[PDB]
Amino acid sequence: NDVARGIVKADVAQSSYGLYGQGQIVAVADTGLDTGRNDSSMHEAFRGKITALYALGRTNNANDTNGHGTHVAGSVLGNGSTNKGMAPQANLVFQSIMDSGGGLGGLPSNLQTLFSQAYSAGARIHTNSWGAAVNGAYTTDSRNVDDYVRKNDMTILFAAGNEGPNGGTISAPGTAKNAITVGATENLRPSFGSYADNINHVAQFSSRGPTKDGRIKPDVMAPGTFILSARSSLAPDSSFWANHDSKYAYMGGTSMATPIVAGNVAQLREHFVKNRGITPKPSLLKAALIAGAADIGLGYPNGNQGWGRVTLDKSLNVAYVNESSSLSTSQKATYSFTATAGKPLKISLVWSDAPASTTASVTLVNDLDLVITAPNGTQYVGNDFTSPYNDNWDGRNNVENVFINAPQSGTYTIEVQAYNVPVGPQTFSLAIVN
Ligand SMILES: [Ca+2]
Ligand SMILES: [Ca+2]
Ligand SMILES: [Ca+2]
Repeated sequence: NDVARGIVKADVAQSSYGLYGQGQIVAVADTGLDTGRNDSSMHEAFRGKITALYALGRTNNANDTNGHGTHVAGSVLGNGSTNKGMAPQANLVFQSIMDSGGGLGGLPSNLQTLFSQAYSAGARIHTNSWGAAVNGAYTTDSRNVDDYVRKNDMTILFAAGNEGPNGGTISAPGTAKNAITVGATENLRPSFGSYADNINHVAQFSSRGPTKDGRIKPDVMAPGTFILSARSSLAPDSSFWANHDSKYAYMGGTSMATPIVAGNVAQLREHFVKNRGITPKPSLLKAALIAGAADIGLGYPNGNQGWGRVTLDKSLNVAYVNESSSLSTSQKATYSFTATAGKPLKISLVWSDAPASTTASVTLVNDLDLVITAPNGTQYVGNDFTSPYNDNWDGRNNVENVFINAPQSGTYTIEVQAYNVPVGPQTFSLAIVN
């Protein structure tokens, strides 16, 4: 965590903007949490900050004999003396889903029940380092995530899976359109070797897109190797990649990258609520993370890195649209933005789409298109990264981006076009970085 904090610029958010996640509640569904008791026996990283601790997989036992859930929660918000999480003043809702067999049998058949329970406790961010290796398929769980996000303002994150490096290996429910799906780059701890030596390396095991219907997943990346975080007092050494001390130890996986981003989302949500005066929709938090992310060097579009590695300080200051307009087929929304040469111009359009059928060959339901016109008349369409930039239109993704590395100074015209909206109207969010 301490190194990952610097990589994703959570340090700048903390020290310069004062964003520690205070007043935000993050829910974690994972194996268990240290002793499983909300009392003075609990690990220092979480003692005193647990809103609710629910035992789903084993009756009245939310402890963590595995160590995965304690480590994950630690990276979101641990507030122990060392190795803090990204949002150490956020409060925790923990749903213990591990069963007596070490399986994830505490998950309900309808995931909306899981999310509802956490929502009723106050959580508005829900992070999940679990999934099924279904090679990019959109399953009933994916459908249920998408319906839940469209109806409730809960931001839900899923790990991409650990079945890389082959393409097409994204886990479900990480294949959901309306979730933020997170893959893993490397942490910078090079004395541990090649898995932790270049922050612009995708971790070899991180699952890679596209999804079965051709969408870009994961959405964003964060460090996921040799992450030092909270060690459950009941977990054995074999659960960790390396020891550190009795209270903290190392783990790696897309399970580790996901909670780092969840904590960053709590910092970003805090910023919008306290400093920008709005409650941001899930689509806007997603668009802000994507517009601010860094190309790790592979270029776009790319199923290995998605839209790049989270860079939180860029995401804080975006110009935005927060689901303030909704469109039906053939309508358009038009905005103007004055850009400065000298810094890249990145514009991201994101919408929480209608859930698809699991029998559909194409999961996108409502198709919006992003069209940007530059001061000298050049036009750019969403996700077209080959010149000319206005001949390849996107009909698959519910994220569309226009990234211009060397913009003209002057006013750009931003149009959001409703190409086909059968389940309308459809709202959207926009985030602009310059
Ligand atoms: Ca490496
Ligand atoms: Ca489109
Ligand atoms: Ca093109």
